[PDB]
Amino acid sequence: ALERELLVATQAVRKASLLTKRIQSEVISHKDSTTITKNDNSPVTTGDYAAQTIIINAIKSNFPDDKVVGEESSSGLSDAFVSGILNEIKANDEVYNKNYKKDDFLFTNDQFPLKSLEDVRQIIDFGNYEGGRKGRFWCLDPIDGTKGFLRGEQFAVCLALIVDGVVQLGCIGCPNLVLSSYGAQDLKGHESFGYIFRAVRGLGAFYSPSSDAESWTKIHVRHLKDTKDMITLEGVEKGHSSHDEQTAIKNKLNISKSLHLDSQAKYCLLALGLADVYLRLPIKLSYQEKIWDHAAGNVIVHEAGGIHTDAMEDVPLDFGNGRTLATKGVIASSGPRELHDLVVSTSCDVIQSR
Ligand SMILES: Nc1ncnc2c1ncn2[C@@H]1O[C@H](COP(=O)(O)O)[C@@H](O)[C@H]1O
Ligand SMILES: [Mg+2]
Ligand SMILES: [Mg+2]
Ligand SMILES: [Mg+2]
Repeated sequence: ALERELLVATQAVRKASLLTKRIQSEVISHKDSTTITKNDNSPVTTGDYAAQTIIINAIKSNFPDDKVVGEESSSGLSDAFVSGILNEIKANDEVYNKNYKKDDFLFTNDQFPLKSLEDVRQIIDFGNYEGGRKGRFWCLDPIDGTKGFLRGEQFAVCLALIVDGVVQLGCIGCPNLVLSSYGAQDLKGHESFGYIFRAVRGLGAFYSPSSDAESWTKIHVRHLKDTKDMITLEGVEKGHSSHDEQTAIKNKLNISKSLHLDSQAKYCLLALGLADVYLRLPIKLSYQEKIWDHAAGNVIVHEAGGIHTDAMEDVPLDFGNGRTLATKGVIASSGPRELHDLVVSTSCDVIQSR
C-alpha cells in the first residue's frame, strides 16, 4: 500500500543502475579525476554522486516533503566535478529514454528540474536527514560497495523506506550480477544492467532483470538440512569485517563453501536461495554500521523468509536509532531460528574468546 512508493523506488533505482553500469570502466580508467577520498579515507566517485542525484530527485518529484538519509554530501565539490556529475546524468538520460523509459513516470518536474549545477548540489544534500525513531524517511546508499565498483566487480544501488524505525520497503539494483556465476540460471534481459530485487513488508520479495522491471518473479530462501552443505556470503574487503573470526565460525560449523562479493548484492543472493548465511562480524567493536548498508536488505531477506540480526546478541536490527546501528556486526540467514541461533551464538563465542 506503498504502491506509489514502490514504483518510484524501482524506477529510480533502475535509472541509477544503468548509469552506474555504463560508467564503471570510464570511472576506473580515470580514477584521478573521478574519485574523491572522504574523511574516513573511503572512496567516492562521480557514479556515487550521480546515482544519489537521480534517486533523490525522483523521490522529491514524486514526494516533495519527504526526508532522505543518503550516504553522500556535495560539500566541497568543485563546479568542475559537479559538471561531470550532471553530464553523466544527461548522457545516461539519452540512452535510457531511447530504450527503457516507463510511461507515466516522472524523474524530474517544475520544482526539481535537475538542470543546473546548483540543482545537483541541492539534490544531493537533501540526503542530510539524521533519521530516528518516528515517521517516514528514505534510506539511500547510491553505490554500496564503491570499492567493488572500482575493482570492476560487484556493487549495488540501494534504497529503502523506513517508517517508525522499521523498514517497510526495499529495492536493490545489482547491475553486474550474473547468476550463472553462482551456479544458477540467468533470465532473459539480464545482460544489459543486471537485476533489481525488491520487497514491501508483508507482501513478499521479488526480482526482475533491470531492463524489464515489469515482470516480477517471487523469491525465497532455501532450507538445507545440514550446515556442512551450506554456503556463506562474505565481503571481499578485509577491513570491512573480521574474516579470520568468520573462518572460525565456518570451521566450527563444517562449512567449506563461501562466496565473497561486495555490497548488499549479498542479501539478494541469500533472498534468492543461492546461499545460506551472510556473515559480517565487526573488526573493531567501536564501529557503528550505517543504516543504508543494511536497510534495503533487511526487508528483502525478511520477505524471502530469512532472519536478520546483529552478530553477537542475536537481536533484530533497529533502524530507528539514527544514521547508525547500535549493535555490533550483522548476520543474516535462511533460517530457521535454530540454525540462525547456532550461527549467532558461535559468532558470540568467537568474539568473546579474543
Ligand atoms: N570498518 C568497517 N566495518 C564494517 N563495515 C565497514 C567498515 N568500513 C567501511 N564499511 C562499510 O562496508 C560497506 C560495504 O560492505 P561490503 O561490500 O559488504 O564489504 C561500505 O558500504 C562501508 O560503509
Ligand atoms: Mg562509501
Ligand atoms: Mg555507498
Ligand atoms: Mg555502503
